[PDB]
Amino acid sequence: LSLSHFRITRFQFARDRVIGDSQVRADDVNVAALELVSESGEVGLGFIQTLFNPLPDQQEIESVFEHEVWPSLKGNRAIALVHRVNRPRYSLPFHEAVQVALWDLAAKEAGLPLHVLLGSRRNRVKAYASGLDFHLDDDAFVSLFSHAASIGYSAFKIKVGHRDFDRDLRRLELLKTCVPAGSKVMIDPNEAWTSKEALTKLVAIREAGHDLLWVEDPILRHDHDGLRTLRHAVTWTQINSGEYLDLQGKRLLLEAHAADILNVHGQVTDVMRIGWLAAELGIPISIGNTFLEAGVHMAVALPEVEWLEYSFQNFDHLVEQPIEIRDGYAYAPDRPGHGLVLSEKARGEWSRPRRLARSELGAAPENPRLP
Amino acid sequence: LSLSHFRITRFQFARDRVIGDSQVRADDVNVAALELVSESGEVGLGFIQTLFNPLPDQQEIESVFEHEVWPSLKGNRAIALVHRVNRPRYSLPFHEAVQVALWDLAAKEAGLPLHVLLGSRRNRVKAYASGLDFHLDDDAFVSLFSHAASIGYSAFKIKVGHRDFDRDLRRLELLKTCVPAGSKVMIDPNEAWTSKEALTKLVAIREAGHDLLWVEDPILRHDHDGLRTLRHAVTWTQINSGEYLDLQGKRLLLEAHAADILNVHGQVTDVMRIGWLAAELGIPISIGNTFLEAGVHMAVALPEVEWLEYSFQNFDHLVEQPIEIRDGYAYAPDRPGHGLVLSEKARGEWSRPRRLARSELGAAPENPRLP
Amino acid sequence: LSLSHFRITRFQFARDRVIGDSQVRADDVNVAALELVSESGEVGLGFIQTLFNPLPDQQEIESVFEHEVWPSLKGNRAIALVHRVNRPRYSLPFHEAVQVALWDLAAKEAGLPLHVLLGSRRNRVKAYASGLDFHLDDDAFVSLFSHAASIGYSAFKIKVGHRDFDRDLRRLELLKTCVPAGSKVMIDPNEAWTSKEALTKLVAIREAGHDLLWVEDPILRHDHDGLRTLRHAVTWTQINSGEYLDLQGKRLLLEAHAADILNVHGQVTDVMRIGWLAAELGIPISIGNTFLEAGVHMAVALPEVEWLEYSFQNFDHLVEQPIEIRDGYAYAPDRPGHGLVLSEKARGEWSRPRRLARSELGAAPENPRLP
Amino acid sequence: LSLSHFRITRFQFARDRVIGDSQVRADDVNVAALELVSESGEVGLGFIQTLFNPLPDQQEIESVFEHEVWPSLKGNRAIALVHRVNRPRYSLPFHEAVQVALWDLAAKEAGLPLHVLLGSRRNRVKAYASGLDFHLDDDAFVSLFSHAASIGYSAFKIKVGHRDFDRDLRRLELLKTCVPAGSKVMIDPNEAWTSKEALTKLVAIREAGHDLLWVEDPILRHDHDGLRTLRHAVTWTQINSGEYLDLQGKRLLLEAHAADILNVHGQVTDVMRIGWLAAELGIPISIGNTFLEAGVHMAVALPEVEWLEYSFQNFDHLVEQPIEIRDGYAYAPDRPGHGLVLSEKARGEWSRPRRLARSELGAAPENPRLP
Repeated sequence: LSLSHFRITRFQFARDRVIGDSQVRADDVNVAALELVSESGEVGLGFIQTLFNPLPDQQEIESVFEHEVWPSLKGNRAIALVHRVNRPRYSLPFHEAVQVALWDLAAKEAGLPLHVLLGSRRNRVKAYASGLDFHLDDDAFVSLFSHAASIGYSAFKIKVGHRDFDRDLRRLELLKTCVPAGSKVMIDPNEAWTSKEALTKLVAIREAGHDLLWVEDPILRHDHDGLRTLRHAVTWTQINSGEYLDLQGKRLLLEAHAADILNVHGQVTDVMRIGWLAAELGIPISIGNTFLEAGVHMAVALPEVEWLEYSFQNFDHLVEQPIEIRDGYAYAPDRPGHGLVLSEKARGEWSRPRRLARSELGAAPENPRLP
Repeated sequence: LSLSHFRITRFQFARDRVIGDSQVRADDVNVAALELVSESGEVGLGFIQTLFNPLPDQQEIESVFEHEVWPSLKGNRAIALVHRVNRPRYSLPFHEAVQVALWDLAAKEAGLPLHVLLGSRRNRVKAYASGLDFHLDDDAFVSLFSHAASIGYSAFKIKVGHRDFDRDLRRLELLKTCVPAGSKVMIDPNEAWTSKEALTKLVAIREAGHDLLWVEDPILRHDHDGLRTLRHAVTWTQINSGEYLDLQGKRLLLEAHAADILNVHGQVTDVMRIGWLAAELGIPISIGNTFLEAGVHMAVALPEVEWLEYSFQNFDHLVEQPIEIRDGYAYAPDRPGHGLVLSEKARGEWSRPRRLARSELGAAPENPRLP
Repeated sequence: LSLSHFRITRFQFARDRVIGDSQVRADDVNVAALELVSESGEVGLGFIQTLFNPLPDQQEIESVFEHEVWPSLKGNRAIALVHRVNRPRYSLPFHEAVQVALWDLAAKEAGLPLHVLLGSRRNRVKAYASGLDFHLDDDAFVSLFSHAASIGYSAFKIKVGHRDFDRDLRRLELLKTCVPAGSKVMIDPNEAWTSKEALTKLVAIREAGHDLLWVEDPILRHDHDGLRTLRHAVTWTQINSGEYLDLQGKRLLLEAHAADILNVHGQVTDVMRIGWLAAELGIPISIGNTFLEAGVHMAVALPEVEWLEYSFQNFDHLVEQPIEIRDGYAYAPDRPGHGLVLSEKARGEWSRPRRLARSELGAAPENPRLP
Repeated sequence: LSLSHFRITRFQFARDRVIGDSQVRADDVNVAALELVSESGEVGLGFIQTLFNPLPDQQEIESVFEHEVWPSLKGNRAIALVHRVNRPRYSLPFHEAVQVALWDLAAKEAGLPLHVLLGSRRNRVKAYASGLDFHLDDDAFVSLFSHAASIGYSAFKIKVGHRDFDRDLRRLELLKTCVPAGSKVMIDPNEAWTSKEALTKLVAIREAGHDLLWVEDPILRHDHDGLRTLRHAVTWTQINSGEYLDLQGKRLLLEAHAADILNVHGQVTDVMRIGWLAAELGIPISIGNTFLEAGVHMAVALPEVEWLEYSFQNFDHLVEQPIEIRDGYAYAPDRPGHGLVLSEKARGEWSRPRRLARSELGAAPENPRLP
């Protein structure tokens, strides 16, 4: 049942809309599937995504993985490797993909859905609709958020942090015109604000009649004194923090008492470890965007998690069956592994081994998750 | 592959020697074997041990385990249960036994030795000879320690904390006459000292020419300021701390910066969680007594563990084959699970379903581990 | 006048209503009377209550008490034992019962009511009505709380912490419809909330027009940073804390500045010690449920205590004369001891030496304290 | 059994030697016996002592005690009064005398020796010989200390803090010539040093080959930072602290982590409260001078007390029988109360109802406790 081969499939495609935030803009997707094959024939899958730069050539990815990570994986059992404790003491972002593929494989080989292996007692979590909408025209924004309300979301996150605060207030007013009354709202400035500026903006927003569930990453993530000041003064909403931090960083953030809520992503093993610590500390956790909603399994398995981020990205064509989200709940499936299996049709039509210029990308894959 | 039945066998027998420390005295053993059976026929074994008071009857242990623990286990997969993160928020000491039986079962069902499943890259740890010797007479003290040195032990731990400090010193003098020069020495006052008394005695022990590898639990476990003062000023040896503490308590001990080394026992899931944490923090860990050296599996899997306690107890008769210790190294076996299996012979001879008075226990099981 | 014998009488009976909170549900009572007899013939009484599991057999209780606690009591005077200072350095919960029985005996033998021996200058304390009502149907809830108002309570505590915050708001609205205007109100989430969630819920409750005297145990009791944050931000009500903590824990809670009010129960000796410390620190104390309102004596004797919890439990049949509560005041009686003497009729009709299944309990004792 | 009358007898007499320390000088004694009488005929005795200034006339002491203390005592039971917790929020030093008389009475009325009532499990404590010797000439210094060593003392305390540090050293040299090798030595600078001066002198004392058991009040009592610096750096002896502090002040001293040992005197109720606290914290306690060794009862009842001061004062004539000290052990007697009863002979000979000038005091009561 030990690991024998690995497989890298490179993708590089146009998005159906511009995504981004106060700091960043993207109209393409750069992602490679990492498949880890054991000698029982079972395959684990995870995703190597780059956010600002495209991936190098399929071949460059394969050579770096072979040299840097493959020696520590070959001939070992997935379920052993995921338990390893290493002392603190990569050329490409492999850390997340490896953990997702290793646990997918470990679950399949134990003959279980990932969440059950993760100790879950439930199979679902609330999902909130997240627009990544900072660059969206006013028309595209209502269109996305009224689609989300159509199909049963009751919680909505928008991007703020405009140089002109009136643009943030306008986006919140626009949002109120397209969702049912008493929907839950989050804002994400993505570090656009300094601490007292965050706080006076939160006051103004409250005074304008907008009730927030949480504000996410409002300021420089290293500004612990400022985050504490927010935590202490903002008695009407939650300060959600931890973007851009690694495991060590999340842990340090916790020691500094700098978050009402800790946000995390899909590093399966890091997430279950930080999720143990947070449960002990009495800190809740939110799961942000994970590629193809793999993080559904940690979301349903940790007890301090009530929310999972969904962003309507045009990704589903890459897999046989995507994660079910129905009436604002995400469902961890009853299939083995994390339930995501790469689409063979997709690996044929969409594979791009060779790094392209952006103008060379062609039409976006269609996005049935949007109108 | 799910859990379907449990089995309790109570034991109660005399020791071959008086064991104890500055606080406590014992010449008998109260332990029950817990077997957790899965639908697959595989069994996980753990040990329910009481140290201060004897166990109730077999049927009492059973009924309590059935009423209060079994509902959360029944119908479930061992490998699923062990990953569960529960929120913080027993009538008998089932907590370590359940974790040991559950990981014994999970490893079996995965076809692995426990330590391999726990992520290990090696199969042995240094073992030190621990006498639990406070109430032992001088002749028996030298006998146990000469024996240990003759079979290849090179590190030795003695109990101290006598009202008359010359007793502590005579004992270290006594230890020196029976072990090779250059041997590692640890002392264990088991909280008999206050902080400055502890420090002055450590100074006197040094000046008398005894080099200590560590001093373990020198003072009241909750005296964090005293432990810090000891950490900062005792520059010639290590302050080993953490006894009597549960997982939340050990985490607080680390948060108080109150241990040079953290001692732990055999709660597999807890030890691997605090072991991940200690590793992030750079705190070494030692493993104390676990029933039949089950903890050898965590000891070899944790990078920051260098030592395991061995105490020459008369327990080996209870299982088919004990953990091997050869030349002061304890070996994690290449057998499925933790490698311990209950002896059906001993299950018949030594079962004691009814709680007995000390005087009814008859002869001590022979201890081939001592002369 | 020294202690000669002890007597254990086991009870196991159905309640008249379901009790509980956001964490726990109970429809039965598991309790044993502990009687400590001196050679003057005077008897001290206290209660061994288990909350989640039933008691073992009368005989199991007697054997454990004889082995574990009885050696430290036999041949000693109650008034000496209650003064003992032990250094930190049981199979059943005996700690509280022993302290209550020892002080009852010491008071009788000094020829005094317990509170006078405790140094009281008054004989009464305000009592608040506490529903333990989390599981109660809407009809049973108004019925209990309008009965409490009928007979002169002016302060009322309800259980909150529903997953759906609207259920907590509804319970507060229901409560307002059945008590006089300007009654005092407390809420008890029993750790259901995380810190910023507690605070936004407290804000919402205030904004809805509900004025609270205190919120009790709103979050994980170990979350000192969160409790401080509540203490600092919640300027309109008090944060009452200390449930699930022992003496050491209450003391540590105080050092952390983590309570506006410390809640305690009936460990007589621990309570007078923590009550000295709290008086020095300027922290007030509330007395929670004590079995049969024994804690009335510490409540009236400590100067920093203004409130005692009463929960309308069906317990009175067990004693000759229960503690008087008249027009929202609890009265410490002018009888010797704590004034509670076991009913001989009750010891005959209601004794249950042998642990029963829940279906075997028969009708609840009648509850004259409710309609 | 309630209090009905009080009695004051003033004494004023010369000392048989000059006593004192680096701050203060005395050759007389001002003390009044306070007797508290109950309706039962039993009497409690305590001593009103002034150290810096003489007492006013008998009738003045009486009138003040009557006006300002007696209203809170009259009509009450001693055993009730001693348990009172008062809220923090005298014209003469009545506080220790009242507590000593009250516990003397409570123990009598309960038919117990004080120490038994205070929870003791043993009846003796080590006593050390304390010279109060700063102003004593060399010949008298050796005389007092040889005498002490000849009757079985093995620990010795001397005053230091001379402007000329060679005086301190000569005195330790002098002490060494008259006591057996291996004797315990303590020094008492009584605040004459600053922190770093204290530390450098302790280094020099060590290097000169004098091993100290403790240094008591080396520096200004409010210099917490200096006391901490001394705690952390003086690894070869103990910093004994707490003189001149009241109960709130001693609690703050412990909260500042500013004492290796806490010295206390004879305020029974306060000493048992800080003794419970010190025990929770792991801080040892020593008992200093109490009038006629009354504090022997607390010294034997507290687990963390190992030493009591004895200072060879000419006081024994005032009571029928003094506390026994035999071979450096002070014994708590098996008599009711604290065991001290005022001598009716001395009450006649030595009564001095009118405050006298030093020159009118006549001959010193003979001191059989010195040669």
